[PDB]
Amino acid sequence: HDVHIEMTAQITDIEIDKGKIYKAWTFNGQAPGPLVVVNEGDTIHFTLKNMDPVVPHSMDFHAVHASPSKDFIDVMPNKSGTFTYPANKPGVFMYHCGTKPVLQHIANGMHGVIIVKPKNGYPTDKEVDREYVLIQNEWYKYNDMNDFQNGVPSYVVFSSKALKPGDPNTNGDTFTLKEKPLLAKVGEKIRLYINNVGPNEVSSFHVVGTVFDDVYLDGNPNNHLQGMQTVMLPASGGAVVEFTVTRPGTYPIVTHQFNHAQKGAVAMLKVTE
Amino acid sequence: HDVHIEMTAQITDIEIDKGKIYKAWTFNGQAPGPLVVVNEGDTIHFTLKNMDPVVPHSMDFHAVHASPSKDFIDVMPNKSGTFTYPANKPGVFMYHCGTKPVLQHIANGMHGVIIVKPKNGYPTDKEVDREYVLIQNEWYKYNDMNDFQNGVPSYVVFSSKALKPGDPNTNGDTFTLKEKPLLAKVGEKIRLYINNVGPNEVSSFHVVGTVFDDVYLDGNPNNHLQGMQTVMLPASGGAVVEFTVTRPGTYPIVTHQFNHAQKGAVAMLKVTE
Amino acid sequence: HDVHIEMTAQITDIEIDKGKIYKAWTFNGQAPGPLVVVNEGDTIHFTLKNMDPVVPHSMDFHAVHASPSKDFIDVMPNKSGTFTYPANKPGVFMYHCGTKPVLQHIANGMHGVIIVKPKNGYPTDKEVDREYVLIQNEWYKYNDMNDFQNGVPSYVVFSSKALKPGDPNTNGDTFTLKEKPLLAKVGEKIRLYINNVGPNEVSSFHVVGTVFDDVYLDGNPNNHLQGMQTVMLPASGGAVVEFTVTRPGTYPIVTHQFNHAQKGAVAMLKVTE
Ligand SMILES: [Cu+2]
Ligand SMILES: [Cu+2]
Ligand SMILES: [Cu+2]
Ligand SMILES: [Cu+2]
Ligand SMILES: [Cu+2]
Ligand SMILES: [Cu+2]
Repeated sequence: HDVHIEMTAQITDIEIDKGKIYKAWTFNGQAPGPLVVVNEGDTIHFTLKNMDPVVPHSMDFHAVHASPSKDFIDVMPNKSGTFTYPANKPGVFMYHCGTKPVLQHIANGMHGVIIVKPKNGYPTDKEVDREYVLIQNEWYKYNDMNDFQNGVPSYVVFSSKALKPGDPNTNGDTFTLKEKPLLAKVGEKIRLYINNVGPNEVSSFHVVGTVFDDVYLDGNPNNHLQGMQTVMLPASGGAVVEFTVTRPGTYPIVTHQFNHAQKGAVAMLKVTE
Repeated sequence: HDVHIEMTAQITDIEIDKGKIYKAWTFNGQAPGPLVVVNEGDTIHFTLKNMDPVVPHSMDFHAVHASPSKDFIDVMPNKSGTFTYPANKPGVFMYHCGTKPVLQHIANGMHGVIIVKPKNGYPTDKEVDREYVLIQNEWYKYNDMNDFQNGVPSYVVFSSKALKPGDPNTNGDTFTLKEKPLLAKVGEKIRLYINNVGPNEVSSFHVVGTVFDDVYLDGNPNNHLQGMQTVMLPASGGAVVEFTVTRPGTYPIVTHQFNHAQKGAVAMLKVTE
Repeated sequence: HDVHIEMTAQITDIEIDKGKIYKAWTFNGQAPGPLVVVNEGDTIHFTLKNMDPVVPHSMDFHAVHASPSKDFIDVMPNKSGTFTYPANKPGVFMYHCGTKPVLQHIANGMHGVIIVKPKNGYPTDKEVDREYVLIQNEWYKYNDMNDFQNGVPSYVVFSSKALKPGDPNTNGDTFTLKEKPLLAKVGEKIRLYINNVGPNEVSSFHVVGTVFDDVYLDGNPNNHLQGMQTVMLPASGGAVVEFTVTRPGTYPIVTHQFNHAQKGAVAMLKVTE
């Protein structure tokens, strides 16, 4: 129940659209950052190693109870910081750099998801056959604060982060989850752990060709909805969603705010017999 | 049991604002399209007859479980296509054309609502005196993909679709439901089946002069809220909302995102003794 | 109980950003307006005295059942009007000027919150140690209808309104709740009564360093969520949110739509031993 987690902050080139490279600010060389998974009640001992020689970075986990001005503080270039705090609430939480201006650090790529598994799981656990994590984020004009604050996103994208060995692990880009769809089998109930990290947009989350059997808002098992076509996610908003795929084919996964879908936010689930 | 539905795709001029005609892409000569009502558990046998001589069109019902790559496929100009799928979930679901670019087809007018009536209705059925269906959509600069992707809506609008003969059946425009308000009587509980089809905006749905006694998110009877002033609808989001009108007068119906209201999204409800 | 409330409509200079003065349209010389607090079941006898010499004004309370065309009607310059209506529903409700164009009156500053206390309070009343009221609003280019309808907000801001002597009572501005943080003590469970009055944006409401233990949507005790990281508020949407601060320090309060936080929407909560 004491968990020890280490990440680096670094600058990494990410191909966010075909032929379009963004010099992203990242945790562990991915944007969004690596998945973190803990159990409800765990105490996290988190170390951030700042490998950006130019600017400070920090870590804010939405899962934890912490003092932001003591526990989410900036770690200087080529220094490390270690912070300890509990994850007392089950669900699907955003994490991100909390260095001012926070919009600048998030928009440049410093966001991710931490999942906190509920003590007694979900009441539909037994029904689920397969699970994946999906994250939505936006990309803007490169490190352009005016665009971050006042412009529309250049791209809106999905990525998937591995829950277990063999799961895809991808970055937020307009194509990878079209070219290499997530995989499932006919008749399966799929669970997706989803978070919209923004920075700026809300998400109207919809899987084409199915209906969500069960939805747990922010992944807290108490927040139970049934039979939703589309799940409204605020910026930083999470959910656990579950649905059945009844026939073979490819099922798009979108935000239904179609300007964002048009700008990259469509992932594919390939369902085979 | 088995329901057979035939609709056409065609181009239809729609006066979306006073003296402003939009050459809309439509189902059945209306934008949004005609209301479709079925019962929970029905199998739908849907035929789309494409009467557009230039562009393919298709049909995605949010109500159904289907293989999108087999059952939501394009129907070529001057052809028909028939697809069969179940509607196993109660609620107020969006439908729309699913032809790429989907944003273009939705924005041009190819959207609508299908209601799936719950097996046992709603726990508040006995309390309801009167019902209407309202849909919110946006209009952009005519068939302008840059405007669709990056621009603000030119108009945001409500329409009503007839559940009963002599309910109003209108298109998405800025003026019809102001000039010809919906009708009700003092003391009645009113139910609205509502959906925000977008394409791009979320909706903050509010009836002036009342509070929603009961709300069922996406029209599923299990998703029950009470005493809401305003209902957040994602793009494609639906609800069943119920409220009492206590006094004679005219009650505006709005999205409380007032930029949208100002750009046309105000309908009126005239309540008389 | 019969409650008698009076406010004046007037023009008031407000420093919405450091060194930036907005000639606001206001209730009682504040924007947002003064807090109103009543009990569920109260009959409100409200008088508006319009001291604007040129423009009519009005009052629409989301809390009440009323005829908008009789009870929310315009009051002419230098005149008064008195209107009587019940507040039958518990929660945190927006109020605002209902004079056309409503977008202009809201955007210029004529918005506020009325709290309706539930007849039997909230099931978590016993756990709550301290309470505050926070309101989110936007500001645009001064009285510029094109910007109101089509532009991004220039500032997005929080204000606090007083429940008791010593509670901050502030205007919507970019700085006051940063310079003068809300106060709390380590270990306290804090209740916030919150409303996003818009006019145009939704809000992704989040307290940094904590998780909401309980959330009551629109402040109705029945609309109960648990363990939310972030609360989605439509334009005009309210909530009662409760959270624990476990450690000393300063905790930012944000909308997590970070373009808006960047443009002013960050308040501070300073937690001491
Ligand atoms: Cu950073
Ligand atoms: Cu955050
Ligand atoms: Cu089409
Ligand atoms: Cu759809
Ligand atoms: Cu006014
Ligand atoms: Cu209002």
